[PDB]
Amino acid sequence: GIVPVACSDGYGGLVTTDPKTADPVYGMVYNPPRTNYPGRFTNLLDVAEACPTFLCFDEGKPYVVTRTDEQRLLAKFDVSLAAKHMSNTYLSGIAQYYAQYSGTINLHFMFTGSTDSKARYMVAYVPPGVETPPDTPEKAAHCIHAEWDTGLNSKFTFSIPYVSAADYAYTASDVAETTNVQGWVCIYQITHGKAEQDTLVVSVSAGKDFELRLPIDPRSQ
Amino acid sequence: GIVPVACSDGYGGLVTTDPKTADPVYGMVYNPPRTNYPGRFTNLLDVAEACPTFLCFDEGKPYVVTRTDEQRLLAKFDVSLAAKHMSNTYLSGIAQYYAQYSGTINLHFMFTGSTDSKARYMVAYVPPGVETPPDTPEKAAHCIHAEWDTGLNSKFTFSIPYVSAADYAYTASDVAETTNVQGWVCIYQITHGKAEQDTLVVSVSAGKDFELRLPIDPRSQ
Amino acid sequence: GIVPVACSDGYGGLVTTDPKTADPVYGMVYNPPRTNYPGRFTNLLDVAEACPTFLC
Amino acid sequence: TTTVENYGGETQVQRRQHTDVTFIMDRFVKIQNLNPTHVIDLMQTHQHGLVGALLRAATYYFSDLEIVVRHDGNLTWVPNGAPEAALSNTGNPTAYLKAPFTRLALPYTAPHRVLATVYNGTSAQLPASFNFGAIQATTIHELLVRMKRAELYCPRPLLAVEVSSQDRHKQKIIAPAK
Amino acid sequence: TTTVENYGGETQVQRRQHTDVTFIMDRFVKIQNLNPTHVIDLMQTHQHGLVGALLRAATYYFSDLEIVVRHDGNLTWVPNGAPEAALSNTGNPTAYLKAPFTRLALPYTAPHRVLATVYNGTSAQLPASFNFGAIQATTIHELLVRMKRAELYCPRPLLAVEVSSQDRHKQKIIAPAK
Amino acid sequence: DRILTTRNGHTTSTTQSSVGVTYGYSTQEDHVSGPNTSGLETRVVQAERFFKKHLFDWTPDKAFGHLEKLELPTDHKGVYGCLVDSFAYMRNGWDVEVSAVGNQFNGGCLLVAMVPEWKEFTPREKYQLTLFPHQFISPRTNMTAHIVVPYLGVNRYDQYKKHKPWTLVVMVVSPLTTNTVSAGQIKVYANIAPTHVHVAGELPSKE
Amino acid sequence: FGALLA
Repeated sequence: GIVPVACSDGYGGLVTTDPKTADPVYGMVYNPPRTNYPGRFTNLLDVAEACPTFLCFDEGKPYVVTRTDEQRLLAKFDVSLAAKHMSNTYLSGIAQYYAQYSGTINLHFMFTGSTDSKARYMVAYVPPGVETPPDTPEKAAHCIHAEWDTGLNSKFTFSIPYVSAADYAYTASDVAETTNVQGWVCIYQITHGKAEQDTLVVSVSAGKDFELRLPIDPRSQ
Repeated sequence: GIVPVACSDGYGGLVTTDPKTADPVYGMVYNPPRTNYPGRFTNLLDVAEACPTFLCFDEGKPYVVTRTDEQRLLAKFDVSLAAKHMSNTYLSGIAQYYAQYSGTINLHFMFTGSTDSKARYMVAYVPPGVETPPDTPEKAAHCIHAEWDTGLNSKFTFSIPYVSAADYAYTASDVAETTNVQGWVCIYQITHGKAEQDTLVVSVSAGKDFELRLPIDPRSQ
Repeated sequence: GIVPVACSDGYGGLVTTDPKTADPVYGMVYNPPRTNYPGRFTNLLDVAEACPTFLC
Repeated sequence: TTTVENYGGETQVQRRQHTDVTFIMDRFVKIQNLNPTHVIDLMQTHQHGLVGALLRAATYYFSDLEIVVRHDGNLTWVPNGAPEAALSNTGNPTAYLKAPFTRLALPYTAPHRVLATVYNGTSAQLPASFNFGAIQATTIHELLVRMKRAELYCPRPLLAVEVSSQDRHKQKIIAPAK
Repeated sequence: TTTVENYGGETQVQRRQHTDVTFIMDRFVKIQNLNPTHVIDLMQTHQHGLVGALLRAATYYFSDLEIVVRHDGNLTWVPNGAPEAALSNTGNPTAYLKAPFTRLALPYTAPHRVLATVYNGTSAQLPASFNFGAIQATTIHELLVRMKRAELYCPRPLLAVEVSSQDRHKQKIIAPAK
Repeated sequence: DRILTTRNGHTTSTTQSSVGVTYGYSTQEDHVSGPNTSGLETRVVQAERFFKKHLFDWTPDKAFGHLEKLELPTDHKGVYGCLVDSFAYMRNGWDVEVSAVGNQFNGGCLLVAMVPEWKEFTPREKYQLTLFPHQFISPRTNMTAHIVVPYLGVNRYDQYKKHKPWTLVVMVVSPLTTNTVSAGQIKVYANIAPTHVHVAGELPSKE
Repeated sequence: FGALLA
């Protein structure tokens, strides 16, 4: 006779992400060659790692400034891809479509002051576990930190290390979260010399081991 | 043309235990490594054989005692995984999910008395076929039994042999059963010397050849 | 795409004598050995040929 | 380990196939408390059910999943850690209604190397991250879960029904009629 | 590129499979504005949907297509550049109604080597030739599009929801009940 | 022969009444360096040493089932304690030693066990505590239990202020018996030492 | 004397 089969219940339905491919209906279509078309990207993170985007500060400014020349906290932000300061970055734009992440996140600092202005900054990673962020360089010194001068090289880069209990972390932040789960990043100005109106532009990119997993379509549609 | 098939009646339905596997819908998920995570068990009986659990006596006591120093039956219990004395053991907890069993069951005895207390006990397997269990060591001596002293080694182990007509036995006990089907186990105190307040702790584990088969979900849900 | 098939009319019904075998649902059951059990017969005529019975 | 050889007996051969962890956990079980929006949490299985009790008889575990859902409207699944709002969009794995129900294979998506049945501390209750994601549909009538490739770690107590009869727990065992 | 090695750390291994362009774009998405006669235009996807936003985060693209259509009457597809009147004839790929819907594979048929999401000039709006053809039926209830073998060129901005809370965008994340 | 000398750091414990050492679940430790610490973890040996704690007084009145527990880690006023306040993440095992000193004339039995993810146990569950790394203490046989367990938990590193994986448990199996020659009661003490101590996220100073 | 667990 013919082949006996059992149509199984629970299977066959359409799944928006199944690996099946439909049946072709119009064949033998040859398309104009696309070999060597400039600017192709095959992985979102390749782009995210090579193109830092601007952080968003006080009044939609991609930089911080200071009038006093004493020690002061220039900025403090949550180490979250959902942080306000990251809201306009490409990294966060990409991250919103993934449930989890892990890895290094790079911060880029660029001094825009004149030649006659010098400054010394410090950036620190404050892990979760403390009630409030350190308001002074002294206190923050005990954390993982870096300090630098502004000379011929006006650009500096710092890696925010992935340090959590779990091997992965959520990209979104739950309303339950009181204090940020992944800690904070603090940018201090140790001191400066005649740099009152000069600014420090900050941007962020993905680190060599930054990784996103578990795609999601969360936006309200 | 195409392949002719016969959708067979009686097949295709979902069976809570079928060997089929569903179609994946979310692919390429790599999970954190679990290599070398401590305490993994692959078979319930490996655990049941290595971790004896306490029997339950008179008033929820995992031990027996005695005030008189004459020959007396300390305890008698049905050789059933549904016996009251086994109700709190891990072996019975596991056995309830299987219809049949066969094999050796190990009893462990541990004397907790002081150094100045000595005792001599006897344990016997009374097969089915007798109306009532032997009330004295003399009568029980004709059965498969073991006798022992309490000295430097305060622990003793005895194997309850599988002896039935069938190659397997039920784990549950039917309401029809008047006298236990698999016989009894009797623990006697031959005599003791100044061990009036001292106790004998009893526990049970699975033997090398203990076996459970035919899984079932019996509990009221 | 996927494999195209034609569900054929007249086939698939249950036949009390078909050669099909059902799908197992409870696996890995080992049964007590029956090797050497006395008195087994594999064909009715073996018995019929060796055991005459009475006429009436 | 002691054997019957001590008094002249002979230890036999044992087939422990049925007490193998992976095998025993590999079957469908029900989840009773359901809602149109449901977060898949294995601790929602019955505490005395074959799988529920065995799972609770372990401290740590790991396994992928397979589920069966009888629902109205389309079913949408979302991974561990996803915003609840995401369940409304088709971009996420969405299965279009096909009678009598939908059967899917889901991967472990927790951010932890393994999960726990008991957790001594704060994230009583277990941490919110201990889940296999969430599913949503107009109405969810039934949900069956199945643990594939199960691994169990650090055994904990497992109890049989307590006995009052003072000798044996007796109950009606199946037997022929007439 | 800087690493955590600068201060004694150690860069780990990364699995970027999920951020692979071809993979991420390869899933069904909805098209909301529908009509009995509809021209397939990928820019008709939602601007914030997983696929819609990622597509718009690129200047040029190419891909074949796969579509799902729930319709009444028979469905007829016509290639890029065909007269609208052609949709009325069976000579063109026509699919006869078979519940619950029709799933087809369509090839890229634009006359350009690649298409664009933005076009600075005249053929605001995009050129009419930027389409994957048109489909027609008595009534079209739903339309899902899927980008097969996708290629993206020249990335453009991609935005997350803007934050007002001045610190973090918080939202309900899925978690067990009870 | 039966005399054991344990050494952790610059501290030692010589037990003559020992049954042996029980290693729970494993004799090896899961790699202390994983991807969650980005190679920024270090080992603090100065903290791997003994510290004491009194558990309870074992008396004749305490019946079967009486249970006492000590969740680890506990408040530590030493080097280890300093670590807990200076770092966000830690991980470590435990070398535990429990002693109930009386005399060979006391009778009775105690169950000493290390339990992962402690949960209040029901009377019935107590009959199965032997499923956990344990050892018994019976005056006629030994006055010291010794258990060694490794670190574990869903996370490779922990925040002890929010979660305590291991919990020491001591339960009366058979009540203490007393003669006219025996001791009246037995005080149970614990000699604990953290093992393979690793810290990760350095915190700022609280001033 | 005896065993050592250094």
